[PDB]
Amino acid sequence: GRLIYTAGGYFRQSLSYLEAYNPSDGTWLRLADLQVPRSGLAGCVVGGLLYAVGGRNNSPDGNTDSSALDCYNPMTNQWSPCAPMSVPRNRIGVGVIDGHIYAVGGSHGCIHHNSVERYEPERDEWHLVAPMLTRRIGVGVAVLNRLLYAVGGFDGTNRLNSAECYYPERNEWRMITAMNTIRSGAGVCVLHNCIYAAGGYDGQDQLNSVERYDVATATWTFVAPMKHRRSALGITVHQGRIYVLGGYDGHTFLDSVECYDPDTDTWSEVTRMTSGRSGVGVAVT
Ligand SMILES: CC(=O)N1CCC[C@H]1C(=O)N[C@@H]1COC(=O)c2cccc(-c3cccc4nonc34)c2CSC[C@H](C(=O)N(C)C)NC1=O
Ligand SMILES: [Cl-]
Repeated sequence: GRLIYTAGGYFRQSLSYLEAYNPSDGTWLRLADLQVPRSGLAGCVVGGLLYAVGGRNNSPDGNTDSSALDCYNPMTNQWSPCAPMSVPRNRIGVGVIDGHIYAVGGSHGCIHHNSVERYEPERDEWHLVAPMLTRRIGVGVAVLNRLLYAVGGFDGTNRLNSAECYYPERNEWRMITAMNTIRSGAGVCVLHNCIYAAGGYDGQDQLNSVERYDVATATWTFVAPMKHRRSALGITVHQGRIYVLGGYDGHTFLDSVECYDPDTDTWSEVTRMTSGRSGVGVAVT
């Protein structure tokens, strides 16, 4: 029994929602709210615990970038604060290698980070690792072959189609083949040994196109596009399928949840979130 969790997001302001979707029966669970609202955060799971990393709290009274790391226990329905990151990281990308959380890029006011840091739950400590070759906010992150890939994003001046790879044993970054499309705020995940980059923003329009990276051929190829154009979407993999949750299409905050079946190369709307939102953190446990 595994659930798709969605934490935070944005609709008029940053949200505290923590909701879980059960793909087997189509039900939505309303769980304990985040202590501090956040959009542009990322979610991940380590040892059956859900983590909400970074983001920013946008309120009609003012905005605050977050360096926070919070931990949710599904068995207790409780959030617990963890050690914060060295810097606030809004529009962050996160990846897990060997139970260690990597917080990648993101922004803090006028600063677009290339810095990357790693959290060890067993010690409750963050330590900086080698920074990326490019500053990246709205970066998609995927873990494949025990390497951490940072895909697309925005460097402060340009929207990116470039992507790079981190080798944890060597503590170094290398540029890989660039995507066909410039994407900032895309959903990046790994399914069947491929990295998928779905949606995002190319500097002019929100995208519905989806491309996947094959490591053996080192090429990015387009697969079937989503029904809705979306940036700042949440993304996850559950039982061999890709799930995209919410986002922003340029005017509307989507409640649509689409599901990609790699066998048929088709997307279908499987459910709707309880309300439309963008910039959510998503994870499965
Ligand atoms: C104009 C503007 O940016 N806004 C003014 C008030 C604050 C702020 C505001 O509305 N943000 C909320 C939240 O959204 C996210 O959390 C969020 C999270 C993760 C990634 C991204 C993202 C998408 C596309 C390219 C990106 N390159 O880097 N990150 C990218 C976003 C922003 S989606 C764009 C939409 C917007 O511009 N509106 C006007 C509503 N923004 C949002 O939905
Ligand atoms: Cl924002």
